[PDB]
Amino acid sequence: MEYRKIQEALEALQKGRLVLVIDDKDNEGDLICSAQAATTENVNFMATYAKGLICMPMSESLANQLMLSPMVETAFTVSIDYKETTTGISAEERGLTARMCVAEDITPSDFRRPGHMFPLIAKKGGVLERNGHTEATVDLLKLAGLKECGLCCEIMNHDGKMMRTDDLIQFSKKHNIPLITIKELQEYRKVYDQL
Amino acid sequence: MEYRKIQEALEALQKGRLVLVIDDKDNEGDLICSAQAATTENVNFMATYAKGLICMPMSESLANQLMLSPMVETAFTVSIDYKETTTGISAEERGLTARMCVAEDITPSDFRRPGHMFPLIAKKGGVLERNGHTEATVDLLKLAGLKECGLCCEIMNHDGKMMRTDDLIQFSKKHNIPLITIKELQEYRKVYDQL
Repeated sequence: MEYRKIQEALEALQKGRLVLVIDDKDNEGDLICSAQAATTENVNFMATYAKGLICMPMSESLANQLMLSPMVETAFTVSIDYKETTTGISAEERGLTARMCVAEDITPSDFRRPGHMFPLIAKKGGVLERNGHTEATVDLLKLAGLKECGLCCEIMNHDGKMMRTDDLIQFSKKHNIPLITIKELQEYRKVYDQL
Repeated sequence: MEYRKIQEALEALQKGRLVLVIDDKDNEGDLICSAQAATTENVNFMATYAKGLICMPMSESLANQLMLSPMVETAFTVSIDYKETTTGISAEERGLTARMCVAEDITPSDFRRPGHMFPLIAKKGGVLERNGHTEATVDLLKLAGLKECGLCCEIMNHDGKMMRTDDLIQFSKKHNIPLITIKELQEYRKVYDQL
């Protein structure tokens, strides 16, 4: 609970794996991972076991590097497919679109717009500004030391409604992904990483 | 094959059920259904067994009724969530966003933009213009007599790559959804429903 399995989200993110970020009681749980570790098998795992919309929380700075506009004049930009993908729709090609976003120097026109991966721009003060799943993704990758770009997909339960708190802890102990709630990483950034 | 289980796609669409439209050999298979019959259980079935991006092929006329703009200045408009949904993300609330698109007289500002359902505008000559899964959805609902708005979601195979032709016929005989290929409904509209 508040102390302190933040370290263990961190280390799962830096090893290329998934973290379950639970919106900290309303409530909603999202899988996340770094865009660096958006493998085919991490994207197919969202897409088979979470089943919401797979999106990509990213810093404004990366969004501006990619020249990504807000879709209209949750901070969704226009969508994107890396230009070597063909349909852009499989877990494998969504994964390569994600990983090509954190490529060391890539240019806006290596992505087609619209496409199949959905960047979401995080508020600059992260969860101490807006206590969204976009900003909890970005703030874990930034405290892991990773590029501020990730994936995040909401978990639905079996019948197509959002999976609730005990479903979620059960799923986390079943697939062995580390669990974190947004309220916890807020307390953590109040004391160890303030505004 | 070319003759003639078009009738059986039709009748599955008019009974509220799903049709598997196979891109007619390159190749890609999409579940579809009418927006009239976008129930929670039809959207969760895409979202658990097809797993691509669930989108909504629609006629330009409906898109203009909704005042939907092309997302940048596959014909994706800005996305949408019907305004009574809260997160808009569950199968149930994606389903109600879909069904509220075919409501008898609904107004653009009953949808938030951006959101979680993705209209795709069909070419006016349908698959005899552009031989997409957008235009095969629209043309089946229009030959079923239904409003020209549907859902359509690409099927991925178990490992996150697009499910190929014999996977698809196997899946169709396993869940008992009627199968149609785009080449077949082209021949059908050349002879029974030309431009």
